[PDB]
Amino acid sequence: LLKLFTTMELMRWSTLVEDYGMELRKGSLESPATDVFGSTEEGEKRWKDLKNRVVEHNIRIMAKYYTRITMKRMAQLLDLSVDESEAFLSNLVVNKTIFAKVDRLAGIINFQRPKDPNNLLNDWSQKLNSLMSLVNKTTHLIAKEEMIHNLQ
Amino acid sequence: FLDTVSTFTSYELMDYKTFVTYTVYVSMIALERPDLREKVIKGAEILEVLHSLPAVRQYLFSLYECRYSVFFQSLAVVEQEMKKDWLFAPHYRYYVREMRIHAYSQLLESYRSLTLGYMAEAFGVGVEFIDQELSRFIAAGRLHCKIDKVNEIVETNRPDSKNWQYQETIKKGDLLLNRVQKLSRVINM
Amino acid sequence: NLPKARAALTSARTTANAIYCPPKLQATLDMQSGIIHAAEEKDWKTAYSYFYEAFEGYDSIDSPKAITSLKYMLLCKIMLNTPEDVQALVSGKLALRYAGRQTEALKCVAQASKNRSLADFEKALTDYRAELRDDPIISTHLAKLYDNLLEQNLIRVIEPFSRVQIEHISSLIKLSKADVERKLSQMILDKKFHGILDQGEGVLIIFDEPPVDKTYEAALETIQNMSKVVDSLYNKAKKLT
Amino acid sequence: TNRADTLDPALLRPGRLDRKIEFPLPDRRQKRLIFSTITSKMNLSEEVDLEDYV
Repeated sequence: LLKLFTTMELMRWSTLVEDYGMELRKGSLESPATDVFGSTEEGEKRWKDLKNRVVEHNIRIMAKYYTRITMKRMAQLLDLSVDESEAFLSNLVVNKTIFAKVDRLAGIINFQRPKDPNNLLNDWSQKLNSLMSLVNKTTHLIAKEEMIHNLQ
Repeated sequence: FLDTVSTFTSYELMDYKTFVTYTVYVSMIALERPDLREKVIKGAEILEVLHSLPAVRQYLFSLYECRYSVFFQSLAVVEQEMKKDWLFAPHYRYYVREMRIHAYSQLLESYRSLTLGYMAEAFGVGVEFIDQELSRFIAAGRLHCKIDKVNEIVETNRPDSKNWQYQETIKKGDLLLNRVQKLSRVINM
Repeated sequence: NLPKARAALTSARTTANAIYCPPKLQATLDMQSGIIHAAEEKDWKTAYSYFYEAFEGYDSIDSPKAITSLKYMLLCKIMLNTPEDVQALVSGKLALRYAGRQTEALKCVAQASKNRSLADFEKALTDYRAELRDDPIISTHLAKLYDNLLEQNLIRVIEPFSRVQIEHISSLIKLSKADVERKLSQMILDKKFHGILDQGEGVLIIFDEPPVDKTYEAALETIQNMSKVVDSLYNKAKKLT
Repeated sequence: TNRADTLDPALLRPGRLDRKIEFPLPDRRQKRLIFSTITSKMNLSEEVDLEDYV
């Protein structure tokens, strides 16, 4: 659970079947399994809410490497089909949690940010971040210089 | 002709319905589309006396719709009257193609990958009709577009912050520049 | 008959007005200015303020005529679809007062003109065909509801991601090129919808960036500057000659 | 206010009375309206009739 909450570590869902389903193969407490996954029309919805977890939370771990992906690769990474991909694309785009834009002129599309919405921000971010770094540079290069030239 | 409150019929109006024709025959050109709905949708004071004339209302709502074969129909009605109404005979030639391009602008403002088939639904056989029609709309300084034959491209374009609004200043103040410069060169000798 | 009600209008406003104390047919003339002049497409709310005057003059009136004296204005609330006086008309007692069955029809007319779901509308199209019997113009009353419901559907479907294939955004209407292309291009022409459609590859793409005052305000003020310099050209042509 | 013994040598006058309009109070048919509006602020069970006291 908690290792699946931080970056979710794109595991096998049948190893999730192992973990969360051999709890019924417990010669001890099964009242966790009975309360959580012993339910059927709530517990099956929890199984597919955990398929909703793999799509939901793993789109939120894959949201870094986008602005370039096709659709087949997103099927090959979300650990499901392209039809399950499009159904999950539907319910997560009506979620509209992070701004999606999907299109099938050839299929190169993704869940996305607002798609680099600005002009000169690149000059600001790149050149002023890097150059105010380069102006803090000399101010602590004199630091390093004096501290190492005390001795040698 | 905006006002329309004080001109019911004086001794100067042998037909106020000809004033209704005069306001439609220029409102179809000059009036913008929010202005179009603002005049003949938001208000009825001309729309009673032209709801006695439904094809005028029909033509303005089709102008509000973009259906084009009835533009051919009712624009031909207006052009029959444009030959058969005075103060129009030195002037009718601009009208036909001007209303046509007044529809063609929003026609191309629909989208970009357009054809002459989906437009031939609205045009009939507008295939080599639109040859001379749209080509001389291109060569009349009008209708910013690109058009192809067999790849059959259409183009909608011109964002206003591009080059010409940047250009018009020195367009004025080069002839204006050397004008005021020579006006400041009469001063020496 | 609107020209018969027009000759009757031009006879009413001076002949019925030539009969002293008419607070009775003047409200009839209010309904007439709310059906004829809204049939002259004047405004929902001017004609519906005349329906407001009619609605506050429809009391102490007999029951099989006050049972149908609200049909015009409530099937016009079906026309309105920005109903705007639910809280005053149909919460009011004139829609909650009478014994007959037509006010029991106008109750669900009121609640449906409050909610307006397709699951209620296209299903009670057959339940309101006998209530389409009392429709005086068979276009605008339902057409504002469903031709608003067009762009209702569109903002339900086009909104969550901008660029799209035309075919699957048009799968929920099942027509690819008949009228939804005209509707979306019309919302381009009405600036409810900012983007570019397609016919070749069938790819709609929404985007926009109109305002640049760095270009606009500057260059148009330079145009005004050049007009002012042309206005100084006569100080120039006056000092010269 | 309630009492009217304060002016009209100068408020409501020949010439001054261009929109200076005398304002009395409302007739019968108005208590019904107040009963309709202010009791619509409460919840109104579904049937406790209201013209029984006008």
